[PDB]
Amino acid sequence: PAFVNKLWSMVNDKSNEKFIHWSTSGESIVVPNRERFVQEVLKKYFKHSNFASFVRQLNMYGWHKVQDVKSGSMLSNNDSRWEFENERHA
Amino acid sequence: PAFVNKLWSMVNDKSNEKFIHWSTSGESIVVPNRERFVQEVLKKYFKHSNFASFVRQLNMYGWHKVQDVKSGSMLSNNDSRWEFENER
Repeated sequence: PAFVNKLWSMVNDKSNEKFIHWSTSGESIVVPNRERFVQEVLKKYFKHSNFASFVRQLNMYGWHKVQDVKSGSMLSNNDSRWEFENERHA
Repeated sequence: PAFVNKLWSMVNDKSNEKFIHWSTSGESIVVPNRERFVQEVLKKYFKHSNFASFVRQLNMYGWHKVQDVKSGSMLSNNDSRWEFENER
């Protein structure tokens, strides 16, 4: 698939480090800030695509959003931070 | 507002993938088959409603049908395939 070569050309090019990168721990792909990623990287590789479109593709290739961790007494989660894990590597 | 929540609860739920989904290429909402969408998904999320009614609501919230692409020597268009784009 063309998607695949594009995903990797994106994630494994360290120049995109501040917007999407392999997590430090675990085996996952982290997007620290959804909006900034969409603005700065997504369109560079997937012209005229949006976040939901991107995520639907990731899903077709086995990548799924990691279960929310609820923090502190507010049980908060930064909705703009997304982490994706592959079903073949739990 | 009630419409909007139903709209997204429908489009962004993976289980509805065969009947309605974000476009692979582009930033649009695709209904590959109108009739199957109406029978299987629409009449589940929007009881007592219909396609036309749904489209008019989409239109009021900024979503419009994407221009028809005429294909091949027959200048054909699949009338049951609908794709909607937001005016932005």
